[PDB]
Amino acid sequence: FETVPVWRRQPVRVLSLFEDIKKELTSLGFLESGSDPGQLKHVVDVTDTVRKDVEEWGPFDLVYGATPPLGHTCDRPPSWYLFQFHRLLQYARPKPGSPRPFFWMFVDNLVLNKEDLDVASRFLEMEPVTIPDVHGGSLQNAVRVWSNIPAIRSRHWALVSEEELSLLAQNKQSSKKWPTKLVKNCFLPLREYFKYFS
Amino acid sequence: MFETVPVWRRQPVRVLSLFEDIKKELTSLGFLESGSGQLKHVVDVTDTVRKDVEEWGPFDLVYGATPPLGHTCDRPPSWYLFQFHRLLQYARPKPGSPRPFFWMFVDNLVLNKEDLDVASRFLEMEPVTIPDVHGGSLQNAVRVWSNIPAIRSRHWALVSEEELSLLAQNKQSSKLAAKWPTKLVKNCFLPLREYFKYFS
Amino acid sequence: GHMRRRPIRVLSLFDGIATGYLVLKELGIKVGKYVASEVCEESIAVGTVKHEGNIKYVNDVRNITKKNIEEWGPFDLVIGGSPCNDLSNVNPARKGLYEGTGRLFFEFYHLLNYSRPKEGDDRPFFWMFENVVAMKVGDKRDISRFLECNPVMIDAIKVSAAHRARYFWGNLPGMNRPVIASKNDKLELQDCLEYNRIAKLKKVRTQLFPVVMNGKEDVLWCTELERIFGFPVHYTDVSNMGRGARQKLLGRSWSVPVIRHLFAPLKDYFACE
Amino acid sequence: HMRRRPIRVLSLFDGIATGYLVLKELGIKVGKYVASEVCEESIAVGTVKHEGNIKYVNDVRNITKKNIEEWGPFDLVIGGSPCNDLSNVNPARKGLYEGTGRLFFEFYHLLNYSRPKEGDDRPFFWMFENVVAMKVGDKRDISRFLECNPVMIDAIKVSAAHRARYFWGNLPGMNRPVIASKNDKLELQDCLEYNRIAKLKKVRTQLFPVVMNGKEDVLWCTELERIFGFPVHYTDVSNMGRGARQKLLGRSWSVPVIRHLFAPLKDYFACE
Ligand SMILES: Nc1ncnc2c1ncn2[C@@H]1O[C@H](CSCC[C@H](N)C(=O)O)[C@@H](O)[C@H]1O
Ligand SMILES: Nc1ncnc2c1ncn2[C@@H]1O[C@H](CSCC[C@H](N)C(=O)O)[C@@H](O)[C@H]1O
Repeated sequence: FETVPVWRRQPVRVLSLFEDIKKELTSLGFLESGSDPGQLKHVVDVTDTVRKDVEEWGPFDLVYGATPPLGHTCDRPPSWYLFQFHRLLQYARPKPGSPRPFFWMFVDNLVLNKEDLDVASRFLEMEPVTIPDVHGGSLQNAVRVWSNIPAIRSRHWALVSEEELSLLAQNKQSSKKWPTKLVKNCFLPLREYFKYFS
Repeated sequence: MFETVPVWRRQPVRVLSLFEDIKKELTSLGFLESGSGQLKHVVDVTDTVRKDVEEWGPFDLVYGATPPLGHTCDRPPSWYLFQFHRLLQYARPKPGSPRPFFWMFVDNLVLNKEDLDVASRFLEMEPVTIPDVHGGSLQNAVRVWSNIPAIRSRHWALVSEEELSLLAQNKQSSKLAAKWPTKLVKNCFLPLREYFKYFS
Repeated sequence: GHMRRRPIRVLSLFDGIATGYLVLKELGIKVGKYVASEVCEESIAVGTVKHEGNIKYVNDVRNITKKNIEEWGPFDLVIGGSPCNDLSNVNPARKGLYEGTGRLFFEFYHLLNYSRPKEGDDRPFFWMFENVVAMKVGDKRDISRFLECNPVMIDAIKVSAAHRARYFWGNLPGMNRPVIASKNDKLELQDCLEYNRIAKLKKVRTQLFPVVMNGKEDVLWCTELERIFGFPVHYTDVSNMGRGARQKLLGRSWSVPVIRHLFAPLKDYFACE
Repeated sequence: HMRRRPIRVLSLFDGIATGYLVLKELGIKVGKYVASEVCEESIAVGTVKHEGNIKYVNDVRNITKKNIEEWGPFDLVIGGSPCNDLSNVNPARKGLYEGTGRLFFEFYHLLNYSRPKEGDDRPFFWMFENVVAMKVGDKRDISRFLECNPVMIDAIKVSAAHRARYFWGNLPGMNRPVIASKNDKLELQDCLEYNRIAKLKKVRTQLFPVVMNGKEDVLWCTELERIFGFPVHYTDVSNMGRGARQKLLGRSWSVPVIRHLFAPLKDYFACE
């Protein structure tokens, strides 16, 4: 893919599913505030979103999706988020005739259970990246990320067990916001491909 | 079934006696003659075939019996009955020349309940119970299948199967010699006097 | 002039899965009447279904009376294969010809004489009695003494893929003639197995896993066992029967091609289609 | 314009090979029939009744994007995922997203791999089947992922059983009216063995549907086979007992229904 010089880089067209990341993304300069009300589409209930809906709203250069937070009383089965995300992600892919930079990311806040993790990685053609929030040598929070954004795998922590996540998934939700700090900075490698706002 | 024809025309009875020998009891009643023989006695009929029976014959009386009660048998008690039924068929008159013909199979409480049903189907009659009663108690007993005319009148309905089975349970354990109680069956031949010679 | 050929009238004792009726209908012989004595209700299910009610079942052989034979008769063919679990060396606790199920032979011998024609009757009357070769010498002798004839031994190995040596007493036309196989007989065990299964050996006997498939052993299948005995495939797919029931009935049956050899001369004595 | 070629099939959750039986009895030449199935008794029925013309590949969750390129191309992709977690007959059913219900997304996933890419106008046919008795939100969600609405075909019109199923897909003429054939056994008594009498005229899914000798009885395997339009003794395979055979037939497609749906495929592929 040709890498443009900065002067007519374009603004990222974003489609954000379930969670909204508009303001996490303006925090990094990808969307200019007060800017057009179209740069970012957000939908929470995609139950009746069809292919032509996504074609109309788009095109998009980034498709983001995330499960609810850990302590959140989820009403839908955790896999619904992954299947619905995959479904719409296909609607927004570029046609093979018109190739263009296209990025996607799905984030799990320890909502998908173990059996859901393999189907996730099978559908998204990739093993997840574990980005923990560690404080004082103890595991406080973590997300799992599937994405084709260039650097995602280098934010992994192999030090974090699968049982360490499961027990944190047991204990912390029993007691009980979205840990977007863990995910915000993965988008930085996209800065080259689209306009930066100051 | 058959007619009575006069004494001047009555011929000696011809007897086939299987397994047990009733030569003495038949002489005692005047069907045989003292010191001769009209009785063929065979103890083993294993290799006896039809033409053996045809050659030895003809016969007017075929008799068979089980070993005495208490005597451990040389074979399964049903063998005496199947083998009796086999030879009986060999000795029968051909339907072209019917003549007075009689048979009799006797059990001294050797055949069990299964054997007994087998015997009664093959011999086409339920058996006649002839007991030796003394002092109002059961001393001995035999079961008789036969086509001699009077035989069903020697039956004692008073003798139960439990009473027969208990008599067998003790006469077996007794260590005495086993004696075949022929006295019980000898009187059954007396209706045959009207058909065959009497010897004085 | 001579006698017209009329439908054959059979009395089959210990009928099993109706092999005699199968062979007869397969030979094209017309069956006027086929009275089977058989107690095992699974066996009766096969004969009932496979032959659509043409068989008259009369329950225990030992309840058949002399009057029963004269009403149900006359019979032209009386056949029987008594049970063999008490006459064979395979069973060490066998009790022989005079006790157990061995003595069921005398019930065949008994009803044979009832069915036999009288002296003045020159009508065709044929019979056949079957049992196992592995039999005490004196039991073989006694059957022959009661049946007044000696037996011919016919091993199903000549016509099937099994070792099945059996004795056949009787007066069937041409029993002693040599057994010659037919075009369509399945001689080797490979001819009997389903797709992708290889036969360890060329003939079965009476390893314990005689077939290998995908490199791992396996027992025989009922559809294959049926081919080994010469039965039509799925002849014992009757009344939800499972593996064990079917190979029980097939294990105690006559070899179809052997009975065919014995019964084929009857085509000349009885009406056919 | 392209000459007729044998059809290349991918069957997920293939069961006892109904899709192959219907295609063969329709006279369509089958160049390739990759079946994905895990039940060993199931695999055995298909292996011998079709003489190893089926390529078995096991668990649908181990079929990879590159498996679908290597094995393919496929002209026809069919599937009928397990149902007892989507049926309102089941009180303990976990729905479309848990249990065996989420196996639908595997069919959806593999379909897209199988689908031709942009620039490829070659014919591509597919059909997915499931139970009518689902939660309406599951029916919606399946329609949304497959991007089409289902047809409702009940086997009662062509067999002797009540078997209402939804069929999603793009097969020619799925909506055309279902017409019974002379050879179809429409009433139960048409499926019974000798001396057996049908209590009712259609069987549903009475636990003793037949009376024989004035007494009740259950159905027989050979009788079930006819109710589902399968050849008699189709499941007399590998010493299977009563309980195994009736499980396979209970999960089955009613073959006359499939014959109805696959019948137009004769006009698109080489035929004997
Ligand atoms: N007491 C009895 N009366 C009638 N049949 C009996 C019987 N005891 C056993 N049988 C039957 O006689 C058969 C003996 S083995 C012979 C089976 C037969 N020749 C066939 O080809 O199938 C068994 O099937 C058994 O069920
Ligand atoms: N993970 C899996 N991979 C492949 N097949 C599976 C599977 N889980 C279940 N199955 C199979 O999917 C089937 C669903 S029932 C469908 C049967 C088939 N349509 C027919 O006509 O026979 C069951 O037979 C079951 O054995």
